[PDB]
Amino acid sequence: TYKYVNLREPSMDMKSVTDRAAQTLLWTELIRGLGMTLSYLFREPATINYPFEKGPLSP
Amino acid sequence: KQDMPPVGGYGPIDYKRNLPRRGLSGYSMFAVGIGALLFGYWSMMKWNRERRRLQIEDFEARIALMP
Repeated sequence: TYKYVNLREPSMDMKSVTDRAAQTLLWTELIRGLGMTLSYLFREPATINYPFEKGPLSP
Repeated sequence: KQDMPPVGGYGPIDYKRNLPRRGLSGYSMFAVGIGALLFGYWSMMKWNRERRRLQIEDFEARIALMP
């Protein structure tokens, strides 16, 4: 069937521009999003120590 | 006879796409910016004027001697 993605007209009123004005000017974007999704560093590194450890196979 | 298809136990996982964790929007921002900015200016005039008081004190010792 259908789906129309990335197809949405803007708000264009008094208050909702302040959500798009604080975004560009003071960067509430790009740090709450992209500075937190990188860190996300505390997870365990899934590395195989190849001369000692070995991975799975199949019969 | 030992084939796969299980009787039950299913989800699924979503095809959904959403994480609107906002986030102090809509005039709540620009409010913590301005007040903390003038707070830094409020920290002035109690230090520069205070150092200005010591600045005349520093020049005082120069003028009192030197005859």
